[PDB]
Amino acid sequence: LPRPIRNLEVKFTKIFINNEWHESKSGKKFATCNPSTREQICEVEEGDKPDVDKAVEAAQVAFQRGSPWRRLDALSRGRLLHQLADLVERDRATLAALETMDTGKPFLHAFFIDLEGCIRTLRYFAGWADKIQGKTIPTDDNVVCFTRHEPIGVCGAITPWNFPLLMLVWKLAPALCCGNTMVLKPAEQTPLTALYLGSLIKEAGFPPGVVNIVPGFGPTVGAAISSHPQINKIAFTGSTEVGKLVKEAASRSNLKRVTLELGGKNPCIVCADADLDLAVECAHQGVFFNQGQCCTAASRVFVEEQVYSEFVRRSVEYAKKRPVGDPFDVKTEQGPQIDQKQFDKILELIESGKKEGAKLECGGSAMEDKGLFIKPTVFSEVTDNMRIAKEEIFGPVQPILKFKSIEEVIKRANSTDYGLTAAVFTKNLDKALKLASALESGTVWINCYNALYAQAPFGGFKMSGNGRELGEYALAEYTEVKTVTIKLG
Amino acid sequence: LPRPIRNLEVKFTKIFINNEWHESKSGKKFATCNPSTREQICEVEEGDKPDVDKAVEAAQVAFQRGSPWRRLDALSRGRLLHQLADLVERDRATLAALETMDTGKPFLHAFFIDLEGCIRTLRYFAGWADKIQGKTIPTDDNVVCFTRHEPIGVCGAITPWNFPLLMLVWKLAPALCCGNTMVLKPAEQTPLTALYLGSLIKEAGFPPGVVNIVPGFGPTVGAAISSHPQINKIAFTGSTEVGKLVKEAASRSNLKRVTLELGGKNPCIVCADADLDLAVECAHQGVFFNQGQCCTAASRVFVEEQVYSEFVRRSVEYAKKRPVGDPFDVKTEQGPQIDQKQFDKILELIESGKKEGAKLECGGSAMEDKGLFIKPTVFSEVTDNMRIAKEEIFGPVQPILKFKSIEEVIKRANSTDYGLTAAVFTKNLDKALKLASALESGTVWINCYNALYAQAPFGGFKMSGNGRELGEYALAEYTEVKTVTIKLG
Amino acid sequence: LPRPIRNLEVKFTKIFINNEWHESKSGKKFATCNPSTREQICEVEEGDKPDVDKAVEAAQVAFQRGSPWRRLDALSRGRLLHQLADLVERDRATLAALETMDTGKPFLHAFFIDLEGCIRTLRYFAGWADKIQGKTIPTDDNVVCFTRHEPIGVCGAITPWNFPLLMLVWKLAPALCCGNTMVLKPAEQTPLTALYLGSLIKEAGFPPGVVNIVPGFGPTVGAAISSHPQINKIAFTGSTEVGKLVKEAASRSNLKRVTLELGGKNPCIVCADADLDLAVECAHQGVFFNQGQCCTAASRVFVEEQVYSEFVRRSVEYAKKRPVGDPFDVKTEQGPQIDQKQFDKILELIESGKKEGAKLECGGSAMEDKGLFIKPTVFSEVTDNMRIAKEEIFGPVQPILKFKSIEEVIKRANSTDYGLTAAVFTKNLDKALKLASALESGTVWINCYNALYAQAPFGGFKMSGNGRELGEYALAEYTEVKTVTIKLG
Amino acid sequence: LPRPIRNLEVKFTKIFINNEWHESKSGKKFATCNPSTREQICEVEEGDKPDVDKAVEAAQVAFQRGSPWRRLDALSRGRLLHQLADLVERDRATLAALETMDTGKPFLHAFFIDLEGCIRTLRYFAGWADKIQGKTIPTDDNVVCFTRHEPIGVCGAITPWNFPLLMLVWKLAPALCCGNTMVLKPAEQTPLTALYLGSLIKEAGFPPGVVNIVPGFGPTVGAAISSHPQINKIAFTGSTEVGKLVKEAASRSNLKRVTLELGGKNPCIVCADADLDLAVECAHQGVFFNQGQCCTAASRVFVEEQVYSEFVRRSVEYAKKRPVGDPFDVKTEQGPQIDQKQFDKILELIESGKKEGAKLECGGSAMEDKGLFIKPTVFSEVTDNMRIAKEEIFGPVQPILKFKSIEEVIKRANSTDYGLTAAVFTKNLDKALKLASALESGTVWINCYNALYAQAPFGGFKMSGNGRELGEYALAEYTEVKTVTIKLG
Repeated sequence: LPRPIRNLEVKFTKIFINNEWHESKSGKKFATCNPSTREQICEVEEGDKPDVDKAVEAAQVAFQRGSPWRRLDALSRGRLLHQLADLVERDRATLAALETMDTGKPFLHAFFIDLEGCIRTLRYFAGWADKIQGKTIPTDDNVVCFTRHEPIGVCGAITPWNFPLLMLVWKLAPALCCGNTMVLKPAEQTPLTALYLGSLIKEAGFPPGVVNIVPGFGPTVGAAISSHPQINKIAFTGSTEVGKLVKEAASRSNLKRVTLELGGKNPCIVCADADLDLAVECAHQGVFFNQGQCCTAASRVFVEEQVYSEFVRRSVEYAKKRPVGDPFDVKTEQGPQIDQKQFDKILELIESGKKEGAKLECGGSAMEDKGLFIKPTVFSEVTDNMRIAKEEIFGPVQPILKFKSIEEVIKRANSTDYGLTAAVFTKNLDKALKLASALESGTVWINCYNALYAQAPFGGFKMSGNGRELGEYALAEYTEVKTVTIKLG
Repeated sequence: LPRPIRNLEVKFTKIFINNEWHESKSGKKFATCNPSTREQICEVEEGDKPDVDKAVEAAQVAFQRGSPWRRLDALSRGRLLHQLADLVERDRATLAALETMDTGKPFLHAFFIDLEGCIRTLRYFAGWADKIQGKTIPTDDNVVCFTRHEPIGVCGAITPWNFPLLMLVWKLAPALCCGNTMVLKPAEQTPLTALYLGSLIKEAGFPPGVVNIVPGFGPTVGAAISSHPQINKIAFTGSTEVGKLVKEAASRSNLKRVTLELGGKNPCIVCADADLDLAVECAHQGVFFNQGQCCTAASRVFVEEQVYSEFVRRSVEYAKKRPVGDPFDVKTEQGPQIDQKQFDKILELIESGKKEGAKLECGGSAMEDKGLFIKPTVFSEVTDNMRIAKEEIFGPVQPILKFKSIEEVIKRANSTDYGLTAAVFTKNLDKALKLASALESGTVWINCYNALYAQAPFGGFKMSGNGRELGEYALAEYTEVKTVTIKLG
Repeated sequence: LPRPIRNLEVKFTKIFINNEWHESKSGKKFATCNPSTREQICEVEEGDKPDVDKAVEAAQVAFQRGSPWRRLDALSRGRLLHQLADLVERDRATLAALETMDTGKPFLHAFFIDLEGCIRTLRYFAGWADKIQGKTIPTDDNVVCFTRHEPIGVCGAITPWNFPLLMLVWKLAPALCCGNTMVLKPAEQTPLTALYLGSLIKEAGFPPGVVNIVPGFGPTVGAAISSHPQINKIAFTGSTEVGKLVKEAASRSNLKRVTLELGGKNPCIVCADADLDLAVECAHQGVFFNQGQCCTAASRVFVEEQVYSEFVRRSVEYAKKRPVGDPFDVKTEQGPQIDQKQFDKILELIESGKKEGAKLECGGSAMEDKGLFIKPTVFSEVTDNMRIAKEEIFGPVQPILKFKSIEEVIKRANSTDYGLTAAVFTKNLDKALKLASALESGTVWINCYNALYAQAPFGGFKMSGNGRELGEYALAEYTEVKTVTIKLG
Repeated sequence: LPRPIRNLEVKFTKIFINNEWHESKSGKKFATCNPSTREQICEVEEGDKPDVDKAVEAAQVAFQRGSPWRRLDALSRGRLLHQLADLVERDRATLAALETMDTGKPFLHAFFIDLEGCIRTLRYFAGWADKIQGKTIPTDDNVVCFTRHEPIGVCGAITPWNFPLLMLVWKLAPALCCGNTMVLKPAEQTPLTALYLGSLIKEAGFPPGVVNIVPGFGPTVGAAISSHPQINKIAFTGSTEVGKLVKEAASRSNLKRVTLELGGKNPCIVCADADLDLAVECAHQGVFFNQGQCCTAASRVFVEEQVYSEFVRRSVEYAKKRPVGDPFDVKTEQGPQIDQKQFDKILELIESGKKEGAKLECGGSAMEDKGLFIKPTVFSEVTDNMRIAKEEIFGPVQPILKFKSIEEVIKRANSTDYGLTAAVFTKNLDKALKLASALESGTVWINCYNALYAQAPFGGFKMSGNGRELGEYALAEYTEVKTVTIKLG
């Protein structure tokens, strides 16, 4: 375990364009606060449309034919991405501390989970750079026909506050491996790790203008990126409602391509033949990981009647033993919620569950009347039409529902507008495969939870998103297909 | 050569749902009129929102787990598509005669071009049904990870008036081969071939609800398909303006996936070392084919200064010998235009050319007041800022521009918001390949024009579209990726 | 069920070259006998090296550049293969009767299994013809690099006596879909279905010389094909010992590519948590199908101790109820063995099992002292070092062995030089996947047996073969990779 | 430019097994001598059958299930290969000096050509380790079918004397990236770089037994690897005659898979429209690079009659200015030949040219009696039936043949039993593509020669080899396909 850097001085708080640090055009700044100490960390430069316009023009010049970045051979782009992963591993403790200060997640979780995900994602996509291949297509005796997988051009990345550096790297790694240029917008709540990564990008040797970063707000920077007529592609992670606004702005303007990684109403199904202890620990971590602030969070834990009561009992014991406190402390498993708006919203849904009919098995209130901490809550006797079972909580609350048959639980799990992830716990080959096939979800985990790999694609069915991130499938979002058809005389 | 059908009577004019013919729920009907004889062929049922709701419900029931369509093995869906291709070959003359009566295009063009493409596309995708493969991904020693390429669900298709049946087949062939269900809306101007196809779909053996057809108007039937909360995917062929409305409505409702095939400002590049007779004849067919009413139409012909005057001279001669007239008449190379609007805008573009400084070389006015036909027009001394070189003409007007260097023509060719097709004419290996890689177009033809194959993908860069039709790439538009991760004890 | 054609007159008994029927150069003929009636069916022309030489020269001329077959577009080759599958389906009853007369397999098994396999294999590979694609490879800014998947050229096919038409089609379908020419040698024991297929090949429209067939013996025709300096590839199905001779002759001569589908010592593992009735019926059909004359035949049935005794009892009941008789009779499940050499060899191994220590549970002798029929035999108490558990029987004998643990049964199943197929029967997800991974076998079936698909590759690990048949993997055996690298100046 | 090492002492001369250095079991040793100074560098341990048996056993234990190598995750094998590439870059000067002392090739050629290829190949295949994906195949509603691309097992590698370390890396990089274990045998003439690599393999962290190195002779160590019953795959680079012995021995023992990279009779085709200075300089490097001792050497230079005399004139001038001499000397373009045999056969081929009717234009004899060097020779008026145009020279002799038509030169170029590489020089798009598709060669270079990439496959058609090295195609040689079919109840 590394030593927690309790007091770190922030060095990077400016707009990053053409490998230079700039003040905002207006002079405006915004504060970034620590959700644990409830104190301001620093002020970051606040961008607007004029700053986005300078960042898009920087990215266009870097992408123009004959530019140093365009004439670089495929293996050199991979080398640059490996050089960046080395720099991320060198400054791993500085980066994880910035993530903890901005988000409130435990320092050890950001070090061993978020930063490991970033390094792995960068190394996997560095290896694809010289392996992006098109096809040679058989047609007629006198025709030569082939496809090229060309870069799209300028890519915009809009990232969320829960996993700020990870969600940025998920977009940056395949975009740069494909030979594109970028304009990044970190979340208004969490800009520090993105700005740190900027210095490492300059240090790794990327030509100026290949990566540009403009901190600021959704209605200003976000809207300017979504509607820009010179951005060819946008990747967005966040809520379904904001995702819809991004896609509409993209259509209305220049029909730029749009990847969306949105929310879900994720089911977690526990069969009567499951290894109950495994199912209890996995459903527990699936709900409470990152203070329940995960897109993959189990929002509906369906448990077969034969094991329901024991499942509830063993889950309650886990929830009471979960250490909540200072994220810079080695024993901490749960930090504070991101902000007052999220904290009050979780408590509003917890109160709703009480007056709807659920059985509060433990938790149900704040830890102390001073911080943003919520005690791990477990609700039993939860039904399909209750608010705690219908709405995305984004907090530490485990709603446990009951089911009798597989055909029934399939219908109940698929009755949502969402389809991000699903998890199934059973020892029976036929049940597991029937459920893997019939669940309308982008990822189905069997006898595990949150099992993510740089090489396995991730994304949603229905209103949980469009397109995929990770794996070879992420390259299709960052390339344009060109068919060359030559007729011989 | 086949004989055209004299008094072919239309038999299918109703709404097609669950393999049955229905009258519109409002009782309303609309007229389909022969553009050549200017007389009404018949009255087709006019659908609206409640007919679309009835078709989507029928498609959802056909897509349910355990339905005859879903439980069919992969090779049987291919067998059905081969059975449909056989019926389209048997009734080839009936379908081509319906297409001539609706669009006014020459009978031999619809028989040997449109119907040939329909048959080749159906046969090509019939072969993909048992070859849609996902991946097995290596991760860790104790994990089994894989992807499934599942059907998306209910697909809506919205097609244009210029190639009614072919544009319909381009969407229907990969959708059915991937195991989806469909709700089709033919253009209001040309609904007869789509309705005839419905009878063939029933005869071929497709289960009820797999293909549903709802004739009607854009603001009514089209809008209802775009906004439908139970349609998972939509494919649209038409204009950039209508494509933007379709994509905006899709994002506003349920984030359904959208493929778009739109227009372009397609350049032709003729180098000094081209086979000048090949380039003249290909650029001629590129500008004047189907009365210039084709998404692949060349709207800018760039010619190197060394061959400029001779290219203009031979193009003027070639355009004068072109036979325009009666569609059913064997000798006809160009039937009539589609409508009054755009006909006026073409003559207004022609007048704009004369006033902006271009040299009218031939044509430049209407033919003979008993049908909307334009005389093949050729403009020389054309420059980039002129209207005839900036707007999408959609008529028989050939603007010939001059260029000196390859670097200059690449920049002028790509100075557009569009990028559907491009054509290069040169006998030089390095020039051909430098232009193929530098042109920002979905398709680059070398020493040919309109060379399309069911096996080569087709689609636009920038504002010319999203996604691809044809080839193995069409399958990505009709499938959803599911990752299944299994952790072993 | 079709009507069994009890008395059929054979029409095709000659050498097929350039779509013409020829007598052998020497004048020699060989007899083909019915293993049921023990009477001669007819005399077939007997080829030698001079006949093979004329067949290879016919195949070379058909393959030369500019030949009708080489200039045919990809989709036309697929069309030809579909035309052949239609002709095979038309003459399905004639073909299945010829297979029964030559092999002794039940007419219903040849109609519904062998002939269905042929038709399916032909239709699947007809669909690959226009989908054989190479790659476009990213290298340097100034280099264009791509691969072509070219046909190999003249292909030799040497087929066995157990599934004569099926094993021929497994080789012919991908070879012709890839654009190759062929020289076929059916087994000396079973030439009639191959010669029938020749007439259908001429009838389907294949140019002369694309498929050539030379009946005869292994040391004459087989050796001439293996060593021919103008044959580029050979595919062989048969014994490991003859497979080794084929591969050596291929190396010694011109280094032609060689696919080998050889024998196996196939394990069939039955766990204590298996659905015992399913495991009993699958192991039964796996052993006794085609009179035990299958390359996929279970030679070692390992059963966990908890269910051993019941497994033995239920298996014995199946073996006693199995109908043995005239293959042209609707109730027959088991015909005669192929010949006297095979029949005496099976009885020699059955006697060996008696004097080695096995418990003869049923069967053990011929049905009548007049025919080639052997009564279904089941041996219990079989151990690893017994002859009935070590050697390939190729007859109706079920050796049932016992195991205690999974780690033990993995070591015992993998202790062979072979690795064709394996089958596992369990309801536990982890056991099934651990066994699928750790068994060194080309195909692992879980809760099924003999589940073959045109789209799933088949072949052996270790001494069970080289290369694969079926699926997309079969195309790699029938194409040569060419890299084209172009440097731009 | 780097400085050559003056008195570099060799440190690694023993047998490498289980990450340890061993003396040969017989105690025997053999001498490695510098071909330039003609003095003994050192005495390397001489292995035989019992040392090969000890290396195969160590490789089998490293390949067992549960071994540290097998249980490593896919990304960690790539990490190890990147670690090895870093050590090869660090010790680049030591490795290139060892290669110069063993082969006599110029120090700057081994530093910037051989060592560069080794580093690029290792880095390329390090990126494939987590991207080797099998397929999920669609079959029936109730079946789950998939393929796994598993490692083959123990791989033997047998390399030549001309590019010792590079040919070793071409086999080692994909074998280790696929998870195999290896037994290597460097050429008897050049074993020092292979032994040095072994120390780097231990330093990099590869578990013991993963790579084992056994120096020795062909008839002893090579024969034992070819016939070993526990080696699953062998890769061989060398002559067609030795390759046939290796493949015959492999088939005779256990049917181990064999990749072969052999010689060729590589043509150069120069069209009348070529850039004549480019073609002269490329055909010169193609004939005289590495003293003509390269598998890619041009052995037939076909020139169109229109440029024939001028091509011969400029080639004669170019060959006269070529600097031959001391390898460590910066100015040297061509060091000495390898051995006494072949040196005599080259002068005998040269004399055969004069007597058969060819015109000796320059060179044609030895240089200066104190080393085996030949003066760059050029023959004009060469015809197909002549010895200088039929035999593989393997020396600095340029035979220039004349041609009139493209159809004629295609036939003359392909009238060989070989087909490794071909090179075409033309500025014409149609000629370049017609020749690329009609030449029967594994690689067709256009307007370049020796343009190799770790990402483009390389190998021969006909008797030039079996299988491919480099690119994604190399992975098929180092994996075995397993189909897993699961039928659901």
